[PDB]
Amino acid sequence: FIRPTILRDANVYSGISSNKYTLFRAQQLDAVAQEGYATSPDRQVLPEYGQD
Amino acid sequence: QFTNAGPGIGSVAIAAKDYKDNGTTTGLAKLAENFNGMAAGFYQGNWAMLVTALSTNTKSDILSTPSIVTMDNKEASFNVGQEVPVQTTIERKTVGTKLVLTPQINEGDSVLLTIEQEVSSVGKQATGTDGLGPTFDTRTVKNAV
Amino acid sequence: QFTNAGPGIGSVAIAAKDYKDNGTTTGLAKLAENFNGMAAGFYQGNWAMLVTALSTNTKSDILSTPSIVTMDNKEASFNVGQEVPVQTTIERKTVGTKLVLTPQINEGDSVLLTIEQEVSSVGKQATGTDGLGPTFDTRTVKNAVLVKSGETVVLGGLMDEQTKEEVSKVPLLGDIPVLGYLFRSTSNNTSKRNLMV
Amino acid sequence: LVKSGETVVLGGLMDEQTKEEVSKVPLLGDIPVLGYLFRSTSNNTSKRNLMV
Amino acid sequence: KDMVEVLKGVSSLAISADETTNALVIT
Repeated sequence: FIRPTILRDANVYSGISSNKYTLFRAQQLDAVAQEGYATSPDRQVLPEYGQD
Repeated sequence: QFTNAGPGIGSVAIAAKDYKDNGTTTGLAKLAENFNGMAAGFYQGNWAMLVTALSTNTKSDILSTPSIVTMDNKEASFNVGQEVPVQTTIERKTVGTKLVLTPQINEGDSVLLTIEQEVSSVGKQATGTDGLGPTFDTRTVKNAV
Repeated sequence: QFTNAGPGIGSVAIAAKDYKDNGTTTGLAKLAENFNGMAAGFYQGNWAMLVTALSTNTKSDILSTPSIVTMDNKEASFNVGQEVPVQTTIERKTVGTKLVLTPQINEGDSVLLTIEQEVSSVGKQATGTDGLGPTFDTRTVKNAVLVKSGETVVLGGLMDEQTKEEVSKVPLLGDIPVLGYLFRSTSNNTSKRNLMV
Repeated sequence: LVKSGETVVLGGLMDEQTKEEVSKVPLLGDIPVLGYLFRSTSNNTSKRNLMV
Repeated sequence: KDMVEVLKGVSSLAISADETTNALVIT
């Protein structure tokens, strides 16, 4: 399956990138809350959008 | 005696008679190497009986979603896979999850996508071939949609 | 007797009977070389029983951020990786964290970035190949993208999920919904890779 | 292109790697504390911050 | 790029196609 998605201007391309940036960030923060539970390992997380 | 079965009563009996008085185990240990199932022997007086059974039943699920953002009418490449040598003196081939796509935009909505993609693999990095170079399991589709 | 299992009762029994009266250990020590799990034997009268179990479960996280400052419309190169020989007589290939980028600036904010990048590796510097030269694990993406001067964006990515399931069971008995797990030797595997550039 | 006095960034690579492995016994290895007696864990981590 | 060749026949009038914006410039 192929699902194209067209970005006509920049503002649509932040939101599209921000939801993958955050869904990836939110996935790292989910993996921390299991590694935190297990103790003695580190998964390190991407900051928030635009904070570097 | 039959063959569809894992092993033949021949190798088994000979091995058991060769394993007597602290004998060898190479012969018999080589038969029983790949065997898989329930081999159940039974002696009722003089008739010997050997019952063989295994059901192999398997399951695999694969799902790859390699996305990419390109300018219209430029071909993007996207690879996540690897360069392995192939004979022809050798050569490098990029086999992994590949998406090569040159999108083209209808003024309004609908994208024309020229796709050449495949999911390919060198089987096992520690396995050979009946041929001469490496082999590849590929799932490919090149089309415009 | 089954195979999905680490080792076969055959090699084990033969080895134990070959290890008697101060025998060899080569044969048996070679079986038990890669084995991983809980092999639990039990004798109740005459029926011998061997239970095999291991779950391998794995985790890896990688994050590379190779930045570079270039003049517009000049291609920068940036490499942090290495030159290894490949056959073709040999040849030098730069495989490591590479960013090759030729930026181009919209008068105002948004950068057109022509990117050719990859994270590639020669597996192990002390490991061979089923082929002939060295091999490379690469993660590559070559595209032009146009992004606003402040904004962090997706170039591409691959989210890959694999699940292989195997059973070696006894036909009728292996299918008893609970007891049946005593006849079956199951081998399951799963993986996940979520890569975002 | 840099000012005649100023020290600047040419480029750089900040690379972070974390491999986690366990060889555990299926059910027993997952007991949140006792389970570490069944599991043989091998963890690895690395960091390289290169600035030119 | 493909259309340029097609139209070149009709002309054969001066054509080029810009690979980037995928536009045809005829005069």
